[PDB]
Amino acid sequence: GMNNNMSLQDAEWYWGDISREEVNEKLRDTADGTFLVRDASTKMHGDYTLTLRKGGNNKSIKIFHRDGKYGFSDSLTFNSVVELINHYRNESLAQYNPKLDVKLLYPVSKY
Repeated sequence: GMNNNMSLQDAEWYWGDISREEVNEKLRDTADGTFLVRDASTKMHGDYTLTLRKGGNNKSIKIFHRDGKYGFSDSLTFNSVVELINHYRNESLAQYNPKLDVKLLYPVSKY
């Protein structure tokens, strides 16, 4: 069973550029529970940062562009453009808690 696993383009929204068309429009059309990494400009707000709605409000776990850095906003500087997008925590019930959880079921596929 020779299975050659090229493990990127895994996340459903993944252009490199999804802003307003999902951040504002799927906030209104699917309500709450929707994973989407948002391409804002550098002097504006979160420049390709992780955004989702989770029981009403916005649970944004990465902050700003900063290379693309996995874990939390402290002293690391850099990591990836797949660990930040979807790896155990960034597209799962395991984002907050896998047994308790809230709302996270509608990732916006190529939009």
